[PDB]
Amino acid sequence: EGKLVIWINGDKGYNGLAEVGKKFEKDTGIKVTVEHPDKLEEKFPQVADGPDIIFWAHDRFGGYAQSGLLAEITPDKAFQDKLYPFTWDAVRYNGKLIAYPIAVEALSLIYNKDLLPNPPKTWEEIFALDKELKAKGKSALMFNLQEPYFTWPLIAADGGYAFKYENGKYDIKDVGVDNAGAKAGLTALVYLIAAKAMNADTDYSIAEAAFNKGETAMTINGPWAWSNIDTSKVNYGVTVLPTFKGQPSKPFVGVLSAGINAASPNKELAKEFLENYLLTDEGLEAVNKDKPLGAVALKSYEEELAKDPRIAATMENAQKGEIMPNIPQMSAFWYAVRTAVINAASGRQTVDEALKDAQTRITK
Amino acid sequence: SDLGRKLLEAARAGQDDEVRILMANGADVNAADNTGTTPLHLAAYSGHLEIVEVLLKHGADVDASDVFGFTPLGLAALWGHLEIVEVLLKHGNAMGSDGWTPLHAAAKFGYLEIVEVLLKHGADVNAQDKRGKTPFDLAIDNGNEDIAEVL
Ligand SMILES: CC(C)=CCC/C(C)=C\CC/C(C)=C/COP(=O)(O)OP(=O)(O)O
Ligand SMILES: OC[C@H]1O[C@H](O[C@H]2[C@H](O)[C@@H](O)[C@@H](O)O[C@@H]2CO)[C@H](O)[C@@H](O)[C@@H]1O
Repeated sequence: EGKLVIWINGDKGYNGLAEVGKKFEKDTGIKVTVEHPDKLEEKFPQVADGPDIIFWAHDRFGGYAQSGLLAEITPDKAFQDKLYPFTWDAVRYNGKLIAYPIAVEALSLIYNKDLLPNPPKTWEEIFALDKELKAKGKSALMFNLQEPYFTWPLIAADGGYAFKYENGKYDIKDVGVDNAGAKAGLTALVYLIAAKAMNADTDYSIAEAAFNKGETAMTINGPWAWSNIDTSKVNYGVTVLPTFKGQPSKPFVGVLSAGINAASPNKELAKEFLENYLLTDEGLEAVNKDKPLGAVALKSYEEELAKDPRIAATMENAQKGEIMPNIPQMSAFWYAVRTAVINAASGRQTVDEALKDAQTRITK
Repeated sequence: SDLGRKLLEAARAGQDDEVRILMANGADVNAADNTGTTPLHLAAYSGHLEIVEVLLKHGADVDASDVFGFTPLGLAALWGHLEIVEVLLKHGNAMGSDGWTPLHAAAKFGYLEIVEVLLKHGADVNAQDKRGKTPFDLAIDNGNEDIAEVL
């Protein structure tokens, strides 16, 4: 059309993004429609009903770009200097920029200071910690077990990894999903489940509700979740993740980015919107005040918000972890681990079995 | 199934009166969920002795195991619930998902009295797991010299 359709995951500040669209809309006359559909990262390659712009962490955009689903953005040096270089590196595929970097996200430990004035530093403590908390009618830790994004920091602590990075590229044959480190991490989780210290059916909604209601002393989540906790009148702290084997949890650092559909007749309106309305202190502030973005890619607004201790913890956990790859094989990675984790966690398969399949299906 | 779910909820939560009601309306004592978890599994791990006794009184299977091979005895010993453990041994070496027995657990977590009662009831001291660790090996690895001594 002559419009702008925009897609962003439901757990972000889409109302604040919609407000940046309405400013753009009235200033130019181009209607903007922001949507947050379920499984949007999977429907986009099916339908690119295609949106003009898609928001997501950069990991999935390399698969979109290799399939030719995204247009190449055209920012000049003057604009590239507005954002931190490493953010551009994360949205770079085969030497060409395929998306706009927006915000750097990482998972952190979030604890209720009225139930837990001092949080544990290790995963081994959680078990005993939960025994003393259930006498109080509470739980120790509750987070999303249906998405490996949240369990991966533990899986990668002892040694697990996704794709080895060698001499500039990621080796698709060096996958660390079945090694001892990953088996150790997932074994700890499955035993906390088998010991009834965790529930396998715990998802994002259940964990967020439980934590924001003071029913569990801890959870694991990212910036976008903070707003909902502020309004829950819960005294919480955002801090480093618990260690495993004395080693830190290693979360995957995602970079929320905006890619332009190749099939979009509105690629220059998209550039104007993303370049001169969203990637400004005012556009980023609007979205951040709706749901926090973390450490934004824009140097000015990020330098401004740098003193937020929750963001300092976020990039501390990120400094322990690794930047996500954008290679198309990441899709296979996330799909195999996810199935493995949910089958081990539920007893359908053993940790060794589940991880053996996954390793092979990723190295196919 | 539906009442059974409610019974699992009351047993897990420690609602002695809710369990009393559900049983009055025909709830199944051995109701199993997706994971083979029964009310006795949940009451034992949650430390509610009163419910444990009631379930047993109603014909609950003591030696029932879940998809992980965990029995009510294993949970009681894993969570250090001595009084429940005794009741479960009163009603009747079962290995778990990694070959670990209730004695491996008591030794791992320093539950001396539980160790005493398990050994007193025929617990296999030679019980091995995937890595070949005996409950003695776990006592020493986790700094439980005292319980290791009794072993
Ligand atoms: C939540 C939880 C702990 C469940 C435990 C499962 C269970 C019921 C019993 C035995 C567990 C055990 C000995 C674990 C570590 O052994 P280890 O001394 O070899 O220590 P490591 O292998 O982890 O280093
Ligand atoms: O679980 C796999 C999933 O992990 C990441 O998605 C995260 C996202 O990065 C976070 O910002 C937040 O929105 O939660 C998501 C997980 O629920 C990957 O970016 C994604 O590719 C992958 O599917």
